[PDB]
Amino acid sequence: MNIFEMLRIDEGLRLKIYKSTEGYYTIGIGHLLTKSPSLNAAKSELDKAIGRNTNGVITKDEAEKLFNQDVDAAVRGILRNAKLKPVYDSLDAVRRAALINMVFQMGETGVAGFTNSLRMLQQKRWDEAAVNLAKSRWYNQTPNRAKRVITTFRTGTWDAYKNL
Ligand SMILES: [Cl-]
Ligand SMILES: [Cl-]
Repeated sequence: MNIFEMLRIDEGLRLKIYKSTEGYYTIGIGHLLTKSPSLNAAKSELDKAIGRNTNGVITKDEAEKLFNQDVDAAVRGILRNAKLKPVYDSLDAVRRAALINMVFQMGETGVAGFTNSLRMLQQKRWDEAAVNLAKSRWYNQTPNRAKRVITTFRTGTWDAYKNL
């Protein structure tokens, strides 16, 4: 298992614009287009991202290209973040994949706000961190996905994703 397969399981794959769990226009493998309520605004963002007149439909290769760019940006956002970087550098490979997932879902800024959980992760207090992470809107809004990521941080294995 790897970050790619992991997030592809968490986000799924859709070739037409759709509304995410937060009601924002998205496409492909969780690629957010815009927070605006306007479909046109989303189709515009989409064409600009793809470099062609899409008409709200992309191919599989194009989704995958957006995905590669997004994973990359997530890693780089972590590395450039003074609050995230140290955490990331202290973890093992599996847990690093769990931090990337959160950053991809919620943005570098949202993740840097889990101050207490970040400290526990850094301290390698797995069970405590797992409990702290669960006390969040994140966990209450998307509990199944949050559980998979939390389990990952807790056990350092891919068990929550084996089966999927
Ligand atoms: Cl883009
Ligand atoms: Cl969920």
